[PDB]
Amino acid sequence: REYEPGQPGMYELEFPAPQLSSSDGRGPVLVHALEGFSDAGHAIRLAAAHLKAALDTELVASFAIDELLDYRSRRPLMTFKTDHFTHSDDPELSLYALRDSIGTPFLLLAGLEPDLKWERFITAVRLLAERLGVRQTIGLGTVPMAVPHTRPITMTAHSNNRELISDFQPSISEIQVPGSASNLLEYRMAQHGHEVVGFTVHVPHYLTQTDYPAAAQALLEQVAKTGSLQLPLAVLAEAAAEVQAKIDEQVQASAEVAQVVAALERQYDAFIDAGAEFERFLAQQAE
Amino acid sequence: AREYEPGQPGMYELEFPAPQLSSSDGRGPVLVHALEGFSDAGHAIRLAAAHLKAALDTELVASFAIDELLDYRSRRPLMTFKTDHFTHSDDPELSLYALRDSIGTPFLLLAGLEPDLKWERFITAVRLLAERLGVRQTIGLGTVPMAVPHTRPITMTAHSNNRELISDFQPSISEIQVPGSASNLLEYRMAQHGHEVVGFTVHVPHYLTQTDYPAAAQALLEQVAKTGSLQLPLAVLAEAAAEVQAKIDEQVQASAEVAQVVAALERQYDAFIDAQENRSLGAEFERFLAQQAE
Amino acid sequence: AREYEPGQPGMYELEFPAPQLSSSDGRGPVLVHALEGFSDAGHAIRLAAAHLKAALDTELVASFAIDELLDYRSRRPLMTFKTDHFTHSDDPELSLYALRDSIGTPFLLLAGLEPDLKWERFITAVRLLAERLGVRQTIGLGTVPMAVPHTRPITMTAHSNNRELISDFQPSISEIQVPGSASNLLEYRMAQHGHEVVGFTVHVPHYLTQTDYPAAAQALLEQVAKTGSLQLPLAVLAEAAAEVQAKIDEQVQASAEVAQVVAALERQYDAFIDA
Amino acid sequence: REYEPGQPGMYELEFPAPQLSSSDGRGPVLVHALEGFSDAGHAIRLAAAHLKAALDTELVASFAIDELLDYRSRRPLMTFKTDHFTHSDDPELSLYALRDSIGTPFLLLAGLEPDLKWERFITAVRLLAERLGVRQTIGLGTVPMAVPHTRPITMTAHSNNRELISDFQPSISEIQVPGSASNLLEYRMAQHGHEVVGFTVHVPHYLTQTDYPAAAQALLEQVAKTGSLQLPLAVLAEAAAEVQAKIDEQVQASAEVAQVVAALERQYDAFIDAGAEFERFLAQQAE
Amino acid sequence: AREYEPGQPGMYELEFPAPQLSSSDGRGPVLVHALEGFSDAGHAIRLAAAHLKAALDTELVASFAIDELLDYRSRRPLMTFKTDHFTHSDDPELSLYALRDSIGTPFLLLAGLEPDLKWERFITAVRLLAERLGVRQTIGLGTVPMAVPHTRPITMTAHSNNRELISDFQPSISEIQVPGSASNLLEYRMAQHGHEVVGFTVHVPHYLTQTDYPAAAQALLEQVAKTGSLQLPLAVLAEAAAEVQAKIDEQVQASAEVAQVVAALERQYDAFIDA
Amino acid sequence: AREYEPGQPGMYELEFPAPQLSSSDGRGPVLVHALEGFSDAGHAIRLAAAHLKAALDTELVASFAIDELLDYRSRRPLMTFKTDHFTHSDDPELSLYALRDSIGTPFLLLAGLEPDLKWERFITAVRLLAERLGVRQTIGLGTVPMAVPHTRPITMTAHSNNRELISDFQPSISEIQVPGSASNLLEYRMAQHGHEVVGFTVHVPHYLTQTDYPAAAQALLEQVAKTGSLQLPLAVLAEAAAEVQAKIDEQVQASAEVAQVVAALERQYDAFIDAQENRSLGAEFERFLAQQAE
Repeated sequence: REYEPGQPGMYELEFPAPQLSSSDGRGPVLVHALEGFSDAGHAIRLAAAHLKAALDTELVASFAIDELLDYRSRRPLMTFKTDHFTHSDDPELSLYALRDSIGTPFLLLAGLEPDLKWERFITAVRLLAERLGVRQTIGLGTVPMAVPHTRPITMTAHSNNRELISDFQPSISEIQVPGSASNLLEYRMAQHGHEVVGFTVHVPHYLTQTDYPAAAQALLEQVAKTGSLQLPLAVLAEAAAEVQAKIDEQVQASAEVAQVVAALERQYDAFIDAGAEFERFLAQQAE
Repeated sequence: AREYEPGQPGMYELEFPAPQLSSSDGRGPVLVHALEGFSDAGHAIRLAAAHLKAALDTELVASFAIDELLDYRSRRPLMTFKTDHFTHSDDPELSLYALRDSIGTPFLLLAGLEPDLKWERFITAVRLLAERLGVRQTIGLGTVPMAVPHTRPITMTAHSNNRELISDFQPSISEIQVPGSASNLLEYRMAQHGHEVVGFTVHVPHYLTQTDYPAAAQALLEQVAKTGSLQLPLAVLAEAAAEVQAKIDEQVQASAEVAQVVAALERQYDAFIDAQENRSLGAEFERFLAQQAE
Repeated sequence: AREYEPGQPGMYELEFPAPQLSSSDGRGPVLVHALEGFSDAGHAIRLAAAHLKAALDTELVASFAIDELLDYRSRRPLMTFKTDHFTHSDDPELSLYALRDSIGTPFLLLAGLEPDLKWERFITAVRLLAERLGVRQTIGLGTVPMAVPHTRPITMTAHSNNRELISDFQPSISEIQVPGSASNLLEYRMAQHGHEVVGFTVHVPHYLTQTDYPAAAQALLEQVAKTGSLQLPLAVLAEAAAEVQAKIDEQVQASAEVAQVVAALERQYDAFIDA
Repeated sequence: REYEPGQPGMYELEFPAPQLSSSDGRGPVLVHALEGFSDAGHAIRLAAAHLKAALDTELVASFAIDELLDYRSRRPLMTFKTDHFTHSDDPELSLYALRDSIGTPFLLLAGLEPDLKWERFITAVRLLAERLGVRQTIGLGTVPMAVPHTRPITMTAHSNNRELISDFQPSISEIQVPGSASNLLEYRMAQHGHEVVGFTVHVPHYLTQTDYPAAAQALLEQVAKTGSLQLPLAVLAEAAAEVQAKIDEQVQASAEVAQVVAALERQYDAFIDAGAEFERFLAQQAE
Repeated sequence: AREYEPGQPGMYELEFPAPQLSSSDGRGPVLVHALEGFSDAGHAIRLAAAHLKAALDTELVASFAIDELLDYRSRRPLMTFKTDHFTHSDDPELSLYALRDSIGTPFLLLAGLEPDLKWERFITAVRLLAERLGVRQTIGLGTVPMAVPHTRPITMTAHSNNRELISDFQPSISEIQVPGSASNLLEYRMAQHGHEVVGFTVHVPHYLTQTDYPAAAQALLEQVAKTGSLQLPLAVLAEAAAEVQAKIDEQVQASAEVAQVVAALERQYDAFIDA
Repeated sequence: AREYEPGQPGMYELEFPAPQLSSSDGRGPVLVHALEGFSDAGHAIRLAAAHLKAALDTELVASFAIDELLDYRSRRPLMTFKTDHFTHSDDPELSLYALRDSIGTPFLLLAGLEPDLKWERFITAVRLLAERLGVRQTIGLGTVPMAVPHTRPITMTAHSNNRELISDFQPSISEIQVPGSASNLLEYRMAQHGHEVVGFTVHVPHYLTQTDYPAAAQALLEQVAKTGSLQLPLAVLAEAAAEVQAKIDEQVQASAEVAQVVAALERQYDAFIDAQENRSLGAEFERFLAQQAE
């Protein structure tokens, strides 16, 4: 009986570990992208998927999703063809090693946000990140906002190093937000002296429950910038513009909708001429 | 020093040893699975499992660790309170039973709550028990609410990885994506490992979804009997079905509003019959099942 | 070579050693349980537990593996975000504490979040610790919303497997089925094993449900003191209840609409009491 | 990952359990035969082997010998042919179900006496015996004695039911003997109200370290008698007489040896004309 | 649903709760360890431990999983056989006890068989319990055979990481390699973690090695009392030592051969002491 | 919350991540195993493992749970006692190391005490690590005392499941039964799973069995070097061998009694050579190895 090494009931290591040292010889960036907390425009799913599809990807550790998942809250999708079941869409939670367009290795934590054992999960992710010499941890988030899809995508950034988010202008005072595994990971990681940064992309609220690839693009572009990675984005941008074109059509068809969007454009332009909405929208998504 | 009952830690205890499970002809047992928590229209799954256990000789083979697999705050156990103190708790079960039909043919019954947690580990344990125990066929029970009258023959959607086992039925489905269930995933996983599986999803009038409808349990069991080659004593359950059926007619005929809903359904149903009949010379399933799955 | 803290793995670590838990009497301790997540009108269960821990000498006896017991996606712990980063996480706790009352009588307090998972295994651990510690009586806390005004005496309902402990209450109830809570199930199971159990359910005006209402917590603890023969120092809790009470009376005289609503409840409460 | 049911680190159940009910419908007898305590004439090994060879045998549970064995005290024998290893003699510890000559089922616990965890082992054997309805537990033992191979084989019996050993005449007062897993099993089993009996066969001391099949025969004959089993002994008796013939030859060849044997014959005959030696011989073997 | 006793699985069950282990002083308890299976001349380690448990108030604090720690084939526990059946098994124990001395000062005693297995994991458990209980000093017991007569004062050798605790002894030793014992390793590891440790090794006439010789046990405990500032009641132990002593002197005057042997040892002992 | 280092509970901790173990040519690492406690004539196993770890760049890959695998009362750790207190404990190790030879070729070294307990579980863990890590060849080290002089070339008995790997040697053995060892059983188990294995058992003069004899360690390592295609820096060990060799001559030439024993051996040895040589134109192994195995 062969025991596949790792941490029992948490993760299995995939052998062998990849090489994660750069040309300059410094540590990898770690990007985390967990679904189940706030998935407006399904931006997090699409961002992770693209990286995996568009880049060289190797499994480093697969987490014990079966021990972490509430299957009755999030039932796996099954396929039925005529008179029998033909496919099961199995949930995943994994740590990947990727290489960017000039072969710079980085790590990707992606899959379902676990329902259970956040602290054991997060301690495990940190230990792995430390063993692999992670220099910077980057989290992805989305949040619905009263913004149009016809104006540039906006984004709130958070970090424990103010130099890392100097391109941003914080419009938030002390607030209380529901926790996510990603946010708690970011925080626990910070309590241990690791450099963390996260980006929460703003998605028009009427697009909350559809694929909005542009949102993913914005996140990934920001990841490229902050982590010194070169990410092949063209296919995502292509898909993003395709969806944009289709959304324009559904609006220029319904006089009702267009006013809603136009009204949002008007308001968008006012803010540019220069927290509580963030708190209300996150709490709704967290349920 | 302290006794340890054998099994799989954190998954099930065996009631060792298990009874003889082979037929007079050396053939292996049928395995029936009936789990509540996915879709329970007519409470048909609970009723069918309860009837088998009540009407036939029943032995425990394995107790699953329901305490390890249940979200208690989503499904709080019902407690009885009498004046000033608690008198009873409805305890959740998840068990594998050995039964014998009316002529002594052994078979297995997996019944209780659908788990919230650990479906893969759970399914593997069942698949491993079924193999150890010689299982030759695995039959799943299901319900789904549908726009059909209680006044027309009970219909049913069959599935199997062997078409001969369901030649009596006319596939009313093409490709669809439905929320998975422990029972369905068990059936799928079982098939992936070359086991023979079959499943019956009975149709319950949507106006009867949250009530006891023994007729639907009887239909399921009558089907298990044909497919499994079992003789199942259904008399008492049929009696209950009839009694309930008569209460529903009385109730529907006392409300000209519900009397119309029903009459309308009878119309659609006869028309779908006639149409499917003449053809002899899907989205409802999805919308309704996904609705319950929440 | 690596230090392992004693307990029941996946369920609790003992804070070893426990304090002494027998009185001069030699009699066994009372056990109080106060779990949140079932019904928390007025936040009265959190408030009552927090007060006991703040006003008395408190030592941890056991930490329950809350990380093994919690559905984090259902109860996302609150995080504090200030400007451009996270400054705090509201971390969940589930603990068994040992306390001494105002004259040094020792007792136990089980407090924290109601677990989502493993109720039986949890309840067996509590029972086993209670037995080893010689628990003589087990007292449950609860709150429920009622159509009742804050300007009338605080109602509470009692249950027990021993009718002599609740002789002061007039049970206006008879057979019902209710969804269980970890606390309710703890109480029932204890009873099945012959332990003496009692519980108290305080009634909170429905319009104060999602508010700190210390008066309800004070009411609960007053009852614990009486039933458990404990001397509990409630001065500071009572000061807070009065503060809160005063501000509510104020809201009432400030809005003619609000005043009428409350007046209407006073009429019902007064009507019901004659029955 | 399939978990083979049983008690982790102790035994695996072999499926399915056999039928152990008789014609009269009463429980099986359980015979235990453990090697490593006192194996004069290798009588215990040979007794177990014969039953397994001569009878229908099915595995019920295999114990976790790898968790119970001191491999450096009792190294498994390996076979080397010319320039490589060709075989490993793997240790075993098993519960078997057998049928006697008229198909009466009984149980056999046989293999190495474990070095470790006697109490966990014994609790496990008892639980299994109770689940299977064992009515009587029968232990096998050997002990070297100053007796000849030319006189009938003698045997001490012990039991918690005096009726079961009425054919015997106890020549022992209160003594202290080193423990064996078999003896402790017998005792623990008795403390729990189970009917136990054991037979310790007396083996000429100069035959301690050779196969003396007759000793096995005596034990098995006694087992047949006490458990109401019919055991096909002819092959064992054949082998026993063969060995007897060879031992006669080694003695009628050495004037030295023969006097030793003759002297023992003389003493054997005196005792027939009608504890501390038992204590001295057992303690030596137990090391 | 099934009751689980708290501890470290596969290593120990706590007898929960422990007694109080701090003196009126508030000072921490002394820890004594007395393990058998390394060197047991005179059975002095068993005897000393047995006496402490018999003469003082004794409560079990932890039971070590002796069944997980013992090689039964090396140390076959004795069974009693009377006529035609087994009447008794001498069951192995490995325990941490809490004791009170003659004026109520609490202390700890680790006693039983030296384990065969898992010394590090064992030693870490002992250390962790000692720390939690606030152990202030750890005292080891040992015996060795020597060519020395029973008619001369009982010699004993001492070791410690603090030379002030053994200032009364004249170390006639210098670098040697010796096979470790669980007790020796416990002591060394404790020391590595900054705990204050001391050990005592009593010397037993080689001709009394496989005999109960209570005088040696009494000598050890007298030293524990002194080093640990404990008041131990030894009257009954001393009575037994005298009984045994008297019977040995008797054997000596009864056999001219034996008397000469002992006389010869008296000459050597007396010769050595001048050095 | 508290950190958990990955591995197999109760068997080994990984030092994660492991170094690169592939050669400049994509080829996998050689695995060398050197375990003490079976037969340790000349202390040759300990010495050879110690030299590799001291002379080459060494990284820990896995620490085995020696505390779970050792009988402490059979092998008590040596402790140093200085006047009145303990100053040192010789702690037992059982570890899997990654090393690099003099040109940077990575290889693995398994070294430390032969366990008393759990050989199967232990062996499986090693076999599973070797597979995960790409091992292409497993080389075992051994000693056995033999009637041979320290004054003649060191001989050696080779074994392998590939004859080409040991074509340099002349099998001096037919069928035999020897007490098993963890190293031997590892080699056997490994072969059972289609792995390439080889093993060298060096011959130590029986009068040198309980002393350091670095020559025998050097011979072993020189062999690992040929078979494994490794460049091993042996200079310092050779120096030690020579120094020890010169002390033995001095000592043997100062005792005309031992001078004869040796001279007698030289005679037998030259005769066995000449005889085996002319043939070109077993029980000792058993009796001696079994003797040590106790």
